[PDB]
Parts: sequence; structure tokens; C-alpha cells
Amino acid sequence: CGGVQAEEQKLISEEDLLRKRREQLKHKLEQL
Amino acid sequence: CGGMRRKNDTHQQDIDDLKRQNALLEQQVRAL
Repeated sequence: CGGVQAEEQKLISEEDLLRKRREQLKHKLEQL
Repeated sequence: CGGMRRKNDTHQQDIDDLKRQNALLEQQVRAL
């Protein structure tokens, strides 16, 4: 492994970022 | 490492999947 951790660490943070948006988008849709 | 491509594969899947869901969501939320 040369940059697996770096790529993985980015994939997680990047994925979690989209997850946070999914909640906000769903919240506005659910709330209204 | 263990699951290099495995974890990366799941990351991309979960990612690209999130953007696809958020896309259709926002696209619908923007109109409403």
C-alpha cells in the first residue's frame, strides 16, 4: 500500500460529506 | 493492508450512489 490510506481516508470523508447533504435534502423534503 | 480494492469499491459505490440520490432529490426539491 502506497496511498491506500490517503485514498481511503478521502473516500470516507467524501462519502460522509454526501451523507450529510442527503439528510438535509431529505429533511427539507420530509419537513415539507 | 487487507481490503484495499474491496473498501475502495464499496466507497465508490456508496459515493456515486449518494450523488445519484441527492441529484434526483435536489432536482425535485429545487422545483418544490
